[PDB]
Amino acid sequence: QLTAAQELMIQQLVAAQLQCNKRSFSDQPKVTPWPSRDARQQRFAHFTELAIISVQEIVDFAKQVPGFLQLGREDQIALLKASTIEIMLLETARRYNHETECITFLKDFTYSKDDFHRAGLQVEFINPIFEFSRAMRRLGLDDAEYALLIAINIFSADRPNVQEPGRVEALQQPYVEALLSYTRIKRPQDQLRFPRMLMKLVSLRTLSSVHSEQVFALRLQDKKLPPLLSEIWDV
Ligand SMILES: CC(C)N1C(=O)C(NC2CCN(c3ncc(CC(=O)O)cc3Cl)CC2)=C(c2ccccc2)S1(=O)=O
Ligand SMILES: CC(C)N1C(=O)C(NC2CCN(c3ncc(CC(=O)O)cc3Cl)CC2)=C(c2ccccc2)S1(=O)=O
Ligand SMILES: CC(C)N1C(=O)C(NC2CCN(c3ncc(CC(=O)O)cc3Cl)CC2)=C(c2ccccc2)S1(=O)=O
Repeated sequence: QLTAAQELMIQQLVAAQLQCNKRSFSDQPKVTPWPSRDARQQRFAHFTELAIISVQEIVDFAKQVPGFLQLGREDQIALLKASTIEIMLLETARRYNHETECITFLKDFTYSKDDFHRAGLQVEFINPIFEFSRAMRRLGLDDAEYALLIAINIFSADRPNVQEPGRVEALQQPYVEALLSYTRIKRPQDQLRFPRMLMKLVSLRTLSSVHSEQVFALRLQDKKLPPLLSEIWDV
């Protein structure tokens, strides 16, 4: 029941995500290794360097999402600035292993709740990250669903400083429609899976606020973010 346009959109997004992720994995040897003052700073550096790799992946993917380059440069910046943390959280949830209760980045960097704390994050942010990851795991999302949810997230008309919210909302719609059609085909008996997925976008907005509080807390400790992350996250 997918239309040709929908099938093409989905296959292209999944392929784009795969290709962008292959370029991130090539960057793995760069990151400061995971291990004392030196050790504490090394753990923090490791996490922020993984984040830089993630930001570069997100930018690379966004460029390949149909419609994104039709937006003005200022709106591209506004949307990605707000979306970045939320996409990172989706990608974090995607990498969660329930058996070990650990998250795996770049194939072989695996971290528990306590490792997140040792990297310099607050329990007020870590606990909701892991709750969100558990909730996402329950949905059993496939590559198509993750790709579509990310596209939907990017085209959020209500982000601060968006100049053309009407255009953004119009570009979002086909991805919402595609996800509706896809989920109705994949699980024709589970009608509540689709709304539960969209409710995760609601959770992401809350997590963005919790993340902003985390960023503020680092400022008081003056743990300084690298320039890319500072530009996107610091006030
Ligand atoms: C490399 C990836 C991203 N590329 C593509 O994925 C793909 N799309 C598919 C088009 C139809 N397509 C199909 N999809 C689902 C089904 C569903 C079932 O099995 O019934 C059956 C088929 Cl044939 C195969 C390839 C491409 C393409 C589209 C149009 C013209 C030329 C290439 S591309 O190279 O840009
Ligand atoms: C503010 C500084 C301290 N913060 C951070 O430094 C950071 N680092 C992580 C960013 C996401 N992350 C990723 N790494 C690699 C990839 C690429 C792949 O694994 O293929 C994908 C992801 Cl999501 C791990 C490190 C954060 C974070 C952690 C969990 C969820 C969301 C954000 S934070 O914002 O608290
Ligand atoms: C606030 C200012 C300093 N900030 C920034 O300047 C900027 N850089 C932009 C440069 C790369 N990127 C793009 N540029 C051009 C194009 C257009 C084409 O390629 O033809 C398409 C894209 Cl995605 C978007 C973000 C940011 C950014 C970086 C990564 C992720 C999200 C936001 S920020 O908000 O910290």
